[PDB]
Amino acid sequence: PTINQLVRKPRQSKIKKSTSPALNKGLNSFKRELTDVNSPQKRGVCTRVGTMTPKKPNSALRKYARVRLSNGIEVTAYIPGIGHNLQEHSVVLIRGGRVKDLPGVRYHIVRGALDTAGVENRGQSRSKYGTKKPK
Amino acid sequence: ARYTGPSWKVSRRLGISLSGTGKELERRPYAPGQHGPTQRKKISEYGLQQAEKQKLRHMYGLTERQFKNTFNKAGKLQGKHGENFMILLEQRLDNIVYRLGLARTRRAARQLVNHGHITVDGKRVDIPSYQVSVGQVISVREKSAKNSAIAESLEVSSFVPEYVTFDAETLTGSLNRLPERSELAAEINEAFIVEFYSR
Amino acid sequence: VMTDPIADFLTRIRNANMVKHDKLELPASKIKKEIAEILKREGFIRDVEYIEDDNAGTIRVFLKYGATGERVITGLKRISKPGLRVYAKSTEVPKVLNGLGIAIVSTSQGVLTDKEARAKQVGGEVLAYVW
Amino acid sequence: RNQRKVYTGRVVSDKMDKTITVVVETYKKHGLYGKRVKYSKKFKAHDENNIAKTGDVVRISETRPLSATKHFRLLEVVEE
Amino acid sequence: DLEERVVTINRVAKVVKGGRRFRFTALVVVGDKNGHVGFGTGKAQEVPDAIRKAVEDAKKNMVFVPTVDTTIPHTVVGHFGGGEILLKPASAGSGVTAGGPVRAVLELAGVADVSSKSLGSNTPINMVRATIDGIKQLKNAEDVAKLRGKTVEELL
Amino acid sequence: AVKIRLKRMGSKKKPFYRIVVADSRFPRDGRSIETIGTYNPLLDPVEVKIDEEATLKWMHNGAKPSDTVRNLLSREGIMEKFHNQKLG
RNA sequence: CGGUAUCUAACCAGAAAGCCACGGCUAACUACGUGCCAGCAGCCGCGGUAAUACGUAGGUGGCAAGCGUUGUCCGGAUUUAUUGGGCGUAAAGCGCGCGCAGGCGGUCUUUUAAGUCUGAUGUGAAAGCCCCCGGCUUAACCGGGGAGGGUCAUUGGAAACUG
RNA sequence: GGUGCAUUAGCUAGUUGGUAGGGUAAUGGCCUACCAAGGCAACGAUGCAUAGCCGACCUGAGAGGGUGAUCGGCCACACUGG
Ligand SMILES: [Mg+2]
Ligand SMILES: [Mg+2]
Ligand SMILES: [Mg+2]
Ligand SMILES: [Mg+2]
Ligand SMILES: [Mg+2]
Ligand SMILES: [Mg+2]
Ligand SMILES: [Mg+2]
Ligand SMILES: [Mg+2]
Ligand SMILES: [Mg+2]
Ligand SMILES: [Mg+2]
Repeated sequence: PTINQLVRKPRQSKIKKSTSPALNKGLNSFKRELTDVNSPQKRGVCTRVGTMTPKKPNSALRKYARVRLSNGIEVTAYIPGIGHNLQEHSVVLIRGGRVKDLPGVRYHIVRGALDTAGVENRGQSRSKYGTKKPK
Repeated sequence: ARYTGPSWKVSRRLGISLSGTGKELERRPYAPGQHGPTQRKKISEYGLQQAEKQKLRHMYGLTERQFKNTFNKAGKLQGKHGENFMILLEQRLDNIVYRLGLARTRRAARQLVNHGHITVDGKRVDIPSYQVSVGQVISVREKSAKNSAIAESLEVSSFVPEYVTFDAETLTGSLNRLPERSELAAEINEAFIVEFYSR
Repeated sequence: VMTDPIADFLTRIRNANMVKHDKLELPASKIKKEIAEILKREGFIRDVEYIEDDNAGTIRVFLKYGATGERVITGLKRISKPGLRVYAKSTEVPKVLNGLGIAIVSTSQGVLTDKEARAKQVGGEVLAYVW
Repeated sequence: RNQRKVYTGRVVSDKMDKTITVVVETYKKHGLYGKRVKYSKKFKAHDENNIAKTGDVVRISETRPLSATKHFRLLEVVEE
Repeated sequence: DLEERVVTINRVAKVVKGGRRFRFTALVVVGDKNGHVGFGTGKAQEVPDAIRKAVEDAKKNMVFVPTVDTTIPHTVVGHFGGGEILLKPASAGSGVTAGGPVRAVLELAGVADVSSKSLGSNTPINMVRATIDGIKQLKNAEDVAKLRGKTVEELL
Repeated sequence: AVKIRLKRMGSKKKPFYRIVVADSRFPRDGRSIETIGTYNPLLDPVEVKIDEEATLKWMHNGAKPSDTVRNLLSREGIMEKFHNQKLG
């Protein structure tokens, strides 16, 4: 566009969007409003657990969960590691990171921070899955 | 020192004669590990300019975090960016101890200084990172002058570099003039280092 | 010459350069005069002649080629366009092709190439690049 | 002594009593593309005798505040 | 007295009436450090024999580059195909700053300091074409003086 | 009520002061009218530098120095001079 | 603060290393267990009984009192393109005219100096980035000196180009 | 001189100017009585939403883009309103 056609209306860039929208909200219990902050993790409580089937072409069975966050939003998260000890209505710590296979789930539970215990028998790559040093 | 591991793997994996010549690559020059004695794979250019970055800091055995800081400090110095960083990194008093022969190796010189065995201009200095400038004096503090190791390490005395002056009668030394790259080891290129950090 | 008779003038040189022509003529003006004389001072033009006419006269320009069929004027670019005028301060007059090229400046003391405008410490509108 | 700022401009209206509004149209390099854009803001002056007429060119000077907005006084009617 | 270096090896295939048949195409660039460089293409059924056929092509497209003060004289842009690359001189000792297959021609040519940037497409066959086009517009100081009837001092 | 005073700069347990003029109401190291000189108490023969001309015109304008600053000028030999212009 | 900094003298290698990764991007490979299960995943995608991609073990690579994961911002992104993009077929020329405001405007001469360029004066605090020296056993840090930073103001000049 | 929204087009009635007087440290519709009907806005008035401002900090080759914590200057507030 010519310069004059560029001074009547300027160039406005795009607006890139967040990929983890439930980790950048906040609830003010006094006024009942959704604050706009940022936060690496949020605490939540479980509503229902279980398993889901992966999308094509993968054909395993994956352990998922549905959690109600501190800001009152209910979403679905993924349980990593080999097995879990997650009963219904337990406090968990959630974090970002999607999984390609399962369609709906976007968040990703931390292992070892809360009710979720450390994965059993991890000899390497142990900083994740939260298991102490086998002294 | 700072890396307290076996002294030969790093020298031969690196494809050079680290810390002198031929002591560690004399026999079984295959690269370390279960493999390495099998075959060599053509190194991608990223490997070319990374391993040769390793051929510098591994030569002096200093942790990386200050390899930047010396490199960054060397950038402000006028001249050629790659060459000066080699020059400045040669001014550490470990070399100035190792070059004079007061220590058999480099890592011994670091262990020598850290226990405060030397004094620059007659004052004790405790750290290997001090850089010495032209016209300074390096003595041995006249405390452990009769220790067997130091006199023994002066017996080899392969070839004292031109750009330093020394005598064992009074155990003194100095830096006559700024070295000139060629006077260094300079067996490695310097351009493949500057490229790596200008990524 | 609808809007810019200097932008047109540069183009008329470049078009006839591409096809390896030798002579070209075009209507004359006071500003077109010395801009055609400057190019003679650096050999970019073999020579220039003026013609008197009834309306305003024309100017005939003899374009120059080096032997072995190599062109001499390899391009032209305009900077002060009528839609967007540009002015350059004394210290910020650029050098074209690290001094191999030439730029034209209409300083306060007549049209001048920046070889001496920087030497005379003046600035003004920047007319064109030649390289 | 120190002098107040003195401007020029063109008369725009006189429907207000004993005061006139004059525009001062000047150029200004744009923010980013560097294109001169006609920028014009209009002040309010003072006329003791209402001599100045619409469409005239004058020179006005800053002064003490005199009304809610009136803070310039006329110096001379440059032309009609 | 040249120092050929390989750039990319593809694996192309054409479909026949019974199935598919594969062949290998390799791009190599050849030069000596003086300033003479060239590039060539090849195609064969076996990769070791694809490279050898490629070099003999490249030895026919030698080109020269001006190297005043161990650096290109002035900035220039090469604009072949969908790939555009600009080259501009660097300060002494900086080193060659270039993409993947555009430093390859520069290292072989024998230039020590130069900057660059590949503003066009990223197909390696078109980067080498653009760069070779880039250097044609690159002139020594005296050649310009010969054409314009001047000498060196007034130009610089 | 402009008073000559000091201004604490430097690392902990290594003070380095400035001879600076200021209004009495403003903070210790906040706004200041004009800097005069430094004063280093680390070295045994103290390091003192002052304008010795600008302060003279300030004192004729009504600045009363601080207790320790008053000692610095005397040991500097410049308080005696101010005793010699007031007779004029 | 505080018998804090520091110095001196005696004793013992003894009391002091972990985290991530190893198919490509990307530096770094084998054996066993499992067999579209358990599982990994930043993208390509790995697993259906001979896995350099799952789990463990040996070895190697990276970095180091730290190493990884998540979150926010800039870059690569010429992916809002003034410097620095386009519209036949890839998204992109309104269905087409008459036209207000606006934007731009053939050749020459004289004049004005709003734009334009330039000289001087004042001012743009201190700390901060940069540069030059000096102090902390070195560095971090801390000092002194300068430079820059304005579509800044007053005043004097130039008249080629725009008005 | 420095923010978005036009899926936000008109706003203002002490308003805009004038004659006297009142009130303050001071000029002033700051206020009063009277006179006239003006003043602002597509060069974004009005309304809505968001936000303390700057020296500076992070990034970038540069132009630019994001932020205004600690340190310094200016402003506003002190449980909410007068
Ligand atoms: Mg450290
Ligand atoms: Mg006056
Ligand atoms: Mg594995
Ligand atoms: Mg961009
Ligand atoms: Mg179609
Ligand atoms: Mg289409
Ligand atoms: Mg049409
Ligand atoms: Mg300052
Ligand atoms: Mg607020
Ligand atoms: Mg960029």
